[PDB]
Amino acid sequence: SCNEDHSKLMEQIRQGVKLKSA
Amino acid sequence: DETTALVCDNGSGLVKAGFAGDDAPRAVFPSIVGRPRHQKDSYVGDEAQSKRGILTLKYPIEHGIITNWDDMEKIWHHTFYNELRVAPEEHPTLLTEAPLNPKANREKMTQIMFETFNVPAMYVAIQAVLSLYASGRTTGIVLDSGDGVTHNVPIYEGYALPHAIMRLDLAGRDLTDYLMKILTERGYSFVTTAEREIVRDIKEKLCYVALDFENEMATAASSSSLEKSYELPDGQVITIGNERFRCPETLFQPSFIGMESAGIHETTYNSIMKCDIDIRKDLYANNVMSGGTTMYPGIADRMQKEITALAPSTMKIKIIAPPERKYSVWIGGSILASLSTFQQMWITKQEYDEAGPSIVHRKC
Ligand SMILES: Nc1ncnc2c1ncn2[C@@H]1O[C@H](COP(=O)(O)OP(=O)(O)OP(=O)(O)O)[C@@H](O)[C@H]1O
Ligand SMILES: [Ca+2]
Repeated sequence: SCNEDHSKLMEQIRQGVKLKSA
Repeated sequence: DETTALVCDNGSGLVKAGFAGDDAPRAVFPSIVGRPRHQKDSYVGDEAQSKRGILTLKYPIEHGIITNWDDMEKIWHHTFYNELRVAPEEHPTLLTEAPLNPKANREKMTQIMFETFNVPAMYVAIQAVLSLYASGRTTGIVLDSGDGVTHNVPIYEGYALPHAIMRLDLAGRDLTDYLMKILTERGYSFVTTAEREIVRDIKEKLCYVALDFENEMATAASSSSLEKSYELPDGQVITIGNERFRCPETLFQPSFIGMESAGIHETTYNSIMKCDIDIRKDLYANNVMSGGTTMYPGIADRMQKEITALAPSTMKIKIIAPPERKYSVWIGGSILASLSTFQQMWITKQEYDEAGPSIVHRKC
C-alpha cells in the first residue's frame, strides 16, 4: 500500500484470528 | 458463504481452495488438466488421472510458475464451478504466486481474473509471505517446499526481499522419484500405472529426517531398530530401513539425485547472509517452514542443528514447524482476506478498467 495503512494491517496480522472450523 | 472472499493457492502439484475465514481448504485437488488424446473436451483433477489412459495430461504449474495459460484457465474454472460451487463474479478472490514471479505473469493473471471470470475484486499475494502470516509474524525467513520447487524467502515487515531469495528446483515430486528408484533397485517392481501413487504414500507415511545421517546409517546397519513395514494392496508386504531417512536426506544433500546444488540448510544460511546485517537476528530466530515437503518428522531439529553450525555462536536460532504447515500458505491467505485493515487493499474491477493490468504492482 505504501502509507499509514500498512502498519495497521501488519499489527492486525500479528494479533491473530479465529477461523471457522470445518 | 456468499458475498464472502475466496482464497486460491495454486501449487505445482496441488491446488488448495476455499473461503476466507475458514481454518482450512475445502478443496484440495491435483493441479493437472487432461485433454482427449485422440479424436467432453477437458478433464481436471482426480478425474483426469482416473482416465489418464485416454488423455494427454499436463501441468500448468511448473516450478511454481504458471506456464500454460489455457490449461490454467480450466483449473480455475474447475475450482469455482466444480469444487467450491460458486460464481466468481460475486466473490472477491485472493490468489497466490511464487517468489520471483515475472511481472508479465502477475498481470496476465490479474487480466484473466477480471476479463474472463469477472470477479468483483482480486489480490495477488506471494505464497511464502502467507505462510509467515499464518504463524503470526511479519518478519522472518520462510522455507517453502511443495511438490515442484523450494524457496528460501526473507521477509521484513510484510515485504519480501527479492535480492535475497534462494530458489531450489528440488521438491517432493523428485523425492518420490528418488524413493521409487531405490525401492526398485532392491527388487520391487514399480511403474506409474498405480505404483507411483503407493511410492508417494510410503513417502509421507514412513520417511523421516535423520538428525545425523552418518550416525543414522550405522544404526540401521547394526540393528533393525529402524525397519518399518508396508503392505501393498496386492498383498505383498515390504520392509524399509535406511530408505526411510535416505530419501529426505536429498534436501540437505542434492548430490543424491546428482544435483550439484547446495542443501536447504545452506541456501537458508546463504539467504540470510544476503540480508541486512541488522535484521539477521530477527531472521535466524524466525525460520517458518511451509509446504508438504517440510512435513517430515525430524526436519525441524535437523535444520536447527545444521543452522546452529553455520551461523555465529552467539545468535539464537529458532525453527517454527506449524503442524498445519502443509496448508500454511492457504491458511495465511484465509486469514489475510478476512481482516478489516485489508479490505482497502483489494484491486477493484473499477480500478482495473481505468488503469489497466498494471494496476497491480506496488513498492515500498
Ligand atoms: N506427510 C508428508 N510427508 C512428506 N511429504 C509430504 C507429506 N504430505 C505431503 N507431502 C508432499 O508435499 C507435496 C505437496 O505439497 P504442497 O501442496 O505444499 O506443494 P504445491 O504447492 O502443490 O507445489 P509447489 O509449492 O512446489 O509449487 C507433495 O509432493 C507431497 O508428496
Ligand atoms: Ca505452493
